[PDB]
Amino acid sequence: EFVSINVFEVYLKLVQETIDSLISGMKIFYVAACCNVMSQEIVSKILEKNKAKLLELPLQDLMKCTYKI
Amino acid sequence: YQTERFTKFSDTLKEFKIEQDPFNIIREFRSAAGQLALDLANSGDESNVISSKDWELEARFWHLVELLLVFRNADLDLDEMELHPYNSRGLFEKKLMQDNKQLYQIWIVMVWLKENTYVMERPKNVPTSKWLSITSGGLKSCDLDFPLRENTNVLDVKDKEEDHIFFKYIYELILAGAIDEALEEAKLSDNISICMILCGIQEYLNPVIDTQIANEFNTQQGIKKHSLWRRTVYSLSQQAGLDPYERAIYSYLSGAIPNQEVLQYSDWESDLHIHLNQILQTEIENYLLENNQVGTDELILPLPSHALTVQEVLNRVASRHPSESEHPIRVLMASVILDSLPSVIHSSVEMLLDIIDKPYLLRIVTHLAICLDIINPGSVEEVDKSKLITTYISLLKLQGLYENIPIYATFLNESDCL
Amino acid sequence: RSKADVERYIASVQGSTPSPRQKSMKGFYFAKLYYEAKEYDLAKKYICTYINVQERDPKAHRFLGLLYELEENTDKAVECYRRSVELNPTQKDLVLKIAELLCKNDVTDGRAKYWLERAAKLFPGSPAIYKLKEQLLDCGWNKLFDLIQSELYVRPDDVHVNIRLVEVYRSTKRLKDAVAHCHEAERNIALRSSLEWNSCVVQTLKEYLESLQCLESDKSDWRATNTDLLLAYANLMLLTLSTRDVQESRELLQSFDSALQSVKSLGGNDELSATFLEMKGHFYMHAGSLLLKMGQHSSNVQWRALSELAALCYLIAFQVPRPKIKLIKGEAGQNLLEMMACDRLSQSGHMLLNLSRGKQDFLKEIVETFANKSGQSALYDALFSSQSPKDTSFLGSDDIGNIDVREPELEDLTRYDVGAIRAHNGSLQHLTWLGLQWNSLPALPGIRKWLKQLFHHLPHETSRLETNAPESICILDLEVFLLGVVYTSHLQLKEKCNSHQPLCLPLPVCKQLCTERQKSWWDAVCTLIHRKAVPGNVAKLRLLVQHEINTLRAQEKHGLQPALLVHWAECLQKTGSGLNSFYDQREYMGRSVHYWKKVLPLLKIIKKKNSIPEPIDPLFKHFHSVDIQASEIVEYEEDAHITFAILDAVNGNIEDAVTAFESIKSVVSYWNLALIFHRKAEDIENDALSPEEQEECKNYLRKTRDYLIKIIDDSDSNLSVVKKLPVPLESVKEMLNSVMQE
Amino acid sequence: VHYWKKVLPLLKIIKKKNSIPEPIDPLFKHFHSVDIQASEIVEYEEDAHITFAILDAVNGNIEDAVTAFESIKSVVSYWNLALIFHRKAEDIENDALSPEEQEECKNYLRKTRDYLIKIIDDSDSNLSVVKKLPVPLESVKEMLNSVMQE
Repeated sequence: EFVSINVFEVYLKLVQETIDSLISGMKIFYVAACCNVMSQEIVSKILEKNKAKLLELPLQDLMKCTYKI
Repeated sequence: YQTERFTKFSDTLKEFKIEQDPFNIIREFRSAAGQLALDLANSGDESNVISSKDWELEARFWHLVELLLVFRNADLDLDEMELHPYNSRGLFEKKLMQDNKQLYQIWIVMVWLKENTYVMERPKNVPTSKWLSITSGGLKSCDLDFPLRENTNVLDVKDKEEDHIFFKYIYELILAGAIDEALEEAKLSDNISICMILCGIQEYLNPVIDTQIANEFNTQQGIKKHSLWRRTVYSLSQQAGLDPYERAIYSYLSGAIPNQEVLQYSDWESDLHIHLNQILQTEIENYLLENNQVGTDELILPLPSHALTVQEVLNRVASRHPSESEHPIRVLMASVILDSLPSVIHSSVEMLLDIIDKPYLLRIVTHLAICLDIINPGSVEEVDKSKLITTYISLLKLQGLYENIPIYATFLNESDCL
Repeated sequence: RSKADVERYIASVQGSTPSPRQKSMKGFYFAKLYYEAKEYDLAKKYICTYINVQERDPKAHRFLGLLYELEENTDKAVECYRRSVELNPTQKDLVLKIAELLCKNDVTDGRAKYWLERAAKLFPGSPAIYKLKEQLLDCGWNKLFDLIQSELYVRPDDVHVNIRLVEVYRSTKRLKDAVAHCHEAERNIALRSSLEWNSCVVQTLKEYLESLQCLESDKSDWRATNTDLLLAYANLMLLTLSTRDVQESRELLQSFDSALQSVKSLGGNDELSATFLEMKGHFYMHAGSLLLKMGQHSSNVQWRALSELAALCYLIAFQVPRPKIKLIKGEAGQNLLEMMACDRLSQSGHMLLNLSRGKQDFLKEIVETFANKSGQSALYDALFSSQSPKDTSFLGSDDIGNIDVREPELEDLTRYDVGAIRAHNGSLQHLTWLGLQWNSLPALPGIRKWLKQLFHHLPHETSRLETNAPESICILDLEVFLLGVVYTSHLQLKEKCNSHQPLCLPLPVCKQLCTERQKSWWDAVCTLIHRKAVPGNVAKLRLLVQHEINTLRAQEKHGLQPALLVHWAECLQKTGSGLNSFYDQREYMGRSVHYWKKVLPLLKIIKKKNSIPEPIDPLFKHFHSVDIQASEIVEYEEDAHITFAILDAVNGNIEDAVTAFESIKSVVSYWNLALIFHRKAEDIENDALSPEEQEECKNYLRKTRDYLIKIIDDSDSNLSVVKKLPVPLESVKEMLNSVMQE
Repeated sequence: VHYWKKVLPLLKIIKKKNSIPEPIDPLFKHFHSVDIQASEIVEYEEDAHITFAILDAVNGNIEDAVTAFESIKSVVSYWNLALIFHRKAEDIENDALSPEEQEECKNYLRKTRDYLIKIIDDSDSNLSVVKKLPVPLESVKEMLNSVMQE
């Protein structure tokens, strides 16, 4: 065919990272589906992790964040 | 005579290749087109008014090109600004415009946009004094906000009609960058309070604190609680029972998009200008928030925080003005703005393989390509230069101006074949 | 520094900024010194913490990627570069790196392909781009061949790629195809100039000679391939002498001499025999150049003896006759062979002269003393180690018979140079050398003819002179350019030896004589004109040229010393004043007046002993060695006023031109006064017209006669005036003969 | 000239399309109806330069006044050029004095005649010029009658 945020997210999923994150957050702000997407991103980040850069990336969901900290 | 044209452009190239800075070429191209714009315009067949506008447009294009390539290319990198938190917002704004070239470019473009904006002639027979409603009796207060406090029925018809003349004129002046003239008009036409409103445009500086501008200023100036000012103005802009041009003004000042009644008459340039203004305003205020130079008290109201990209503004304004958008030199205008310029050169090159139908185009692209490779050796693909000059030369032949073909030859060994 | 210096600074800023955020924001500047103290497990954690607070810095992210590169952790290093690249797109070199690393580690994923595509569009057809294309393929023989061929289609001048084609041919042991392409490629002017290519050419040929396939196939084309080896040797020798060191150059000579000895036995009357002839000359010429290289570093006694020896070598070369061009199969081949001949005579020629100017008839002694066969053994001795067999060495067996011992004539030398401009692909090195070699001679080189031989149909002056766009480049611009390059080069070398002959250096031995800036420009405008640029690099090349145009035309902020402008002005006046046609006269005189008009304001300030505003990063280095003095100002003002008058005359303002010419009693003003008085007479001299007018017409022809006689009278008396003549003396006399017979 | 000298700094800022610092409770109300535009700036600079020259002439700097007047081909500059050329002639016209000087004196009266004629020629042709006359048309003709009878 070639919204942009979603495309960035999809590209990340198939796979700069910070920009994609900001895009996804903005999309979430723009409700249930957005929360689901946010949770998916969190799970993906957790999988990638498995120091300062990591902290920068980080900056029920609340409980998870607390457990992480 | 006018079928001289090519000479002028050719002439400029002669002078350049011969004093062996290249930005002068383009400057001359501009002036050349402008001169021609005048010719076809003055006394002419009404078949000429069209190609006259295509020359004025030509000229604006060369100007935009000069401005942007001068800034981009004559970039020799100066000294970084070191601010402190005690520094005024004014300095932070300046820093922003220094450090972020992407955004300064937006400024450059807006400046160009203003440069070429039409403004009506100064209203004649303007009255001695404001709302002179007073004479009918019934203004219990002589302040701009009185008929807002209670029904607009207070103001005489003629007074409203004049306020309309004023606010429209001020608005045109603002879109043209004529801020000084707007303040002069406000002062002199007994619109002191509106004048005062126009003074809020400046961010705060204090030469004493903001040392690094103790040259430009001898006295503090500008207004400290600007985020407030800005919401105050924007809210004022949304309050109806004001003249549509007044609301339009406040819209522009708040970094917003003016009401429909006014915006409906804005063209590609005007509209694009409006939206770059929006990008700009939003970006500054965000820059200030990221540096804690905004105070929470001032966030009275929600203004949008998400800046568009110049790409997207262009796409939207385009879809809002398709006819104008599609005009072939204004496509180049956009191409220059986005830097996708050799991109479009190679493109219109392949359109020679409904570019032949319009005469200016094949010329312009060629001379632009020449300028580009002069200023930035490598810029346009060797082949594309060959193809372009080839075709334009064959038109120099069709015009019977073989005389000045060698000048254009000075860019290939392919020239051998002439 | 040490471990203590860096770990003690921990307590330095720890005591200045103790909060965690500022403690971590100093991590990059902490890590800055551990990378220097060879601590990579430590530096890694320091930068990684600064990245924990400053996660958007492209510099820090790249620095960690460069540190993970030293750790050889590809997956970690790549990711770091990615972050710096996505933050800042202007980091082109990182897009290459990512593409470079993705193809080296694993190609299975298309991500490596993607990043290679971007790397290509950021560096159009760079040498690394193909390297990565071959790497990605590596992870079958027919497959590689198709890449090279498809790559050679659009990049036939790439040295590395063509080399790979020979290597692929050689890997399949189809050497006949290897030499076949090697032969068809020796016609390429660019490849012929490539040191590494010629080295490959020498090997692939020798391999074929010894190859079983060469004998079985036939003995008919054996001679054809053999010719290319000698040609390759000559080119390879020219290049090795310049770049490589003393040892390597000498070694190449032995291979050359072995080939010559192995070839002479066959003889005959075909291309191979003709090639042997010309290559024979090259051998001595290069051998002479090789000799002079050793002596330069050595003592004085060896220098004279070696230069004596070299003088003989160059002499031998110059004597060798022009090769039989008609005798070659094709037009390309024969033109090439002649081109090299001109190069031989030109290079050896100037050397022969510069060595003979040292003393009176120095050449005669060289022949009378070393033409003896004793010299042949003294030459073999100095060049080679005597241990090698002196029988199969061509040097020891050549019949040195009747050395002409005649110094070269300038007129012959000029046509040798002009014909050899394309010898070394017109490298500004080549021309700046020639221009300098003529800097010591009384006759000047036909630069305008050199440029016509290089950039054909490039107009003398471009109509669109108003702009500096490089589509308006003109042979004048180039002519004006080379003049400065040589005027600049001479002064730079003059300064060098003063701190420590400059003419005596041969072309290969000497180093770059121009500034890399100047060389970059010439290479750019050359690639642009000849249409061997790159679509991607077109815009860059184009701008690189554009940058300097405003200086070659003395426009805004020209980096031109007043002396160089004056030199340009007069050098163009006298260049133009000797031309026959009006078009060329007008142009060269116009430019000359232009530069004059730019200098006179400077001279006036200099006339009152003030200071000139020095330049900012000038294109042509300033020098106080040639700074204009008041002693010479009035002369330039006068010489300029002539140039003004000349242009006035060419335009039609005869009244003002004569009024000016007559004001100054100069030899040149006579030739102008005479030339314009003759024209007013000749046209009106024979048509039916008023008798009174006819008498006035004859009266002008009488003035012409008188001025030409004043020229010859003053010319024969004094030599300094002979050099001031705007045209040759014999040309002045030639007109006079016709003037009086009229 | 005084008021002119105060405006020109403002006009120069206005000439580059900048903003004028508006006043504080002005005595004469400002109006954007008559705010100066760039279209009229060069005219005022010219019309002012005339006013400068006129005062220079009245003070005695005739050389600079004429040099300025002649620079601009305006109807008013003619009446000034003429009026000052006539005075240099009339005083020197009849006293005993060097004959060569007398010829130079007459030469000025010849210039006076020419400039007055240029006024009337351009005046009768166009009405806009009639309004630019610094004095009445009949007054210009009145002088000319006396100028030529001299």
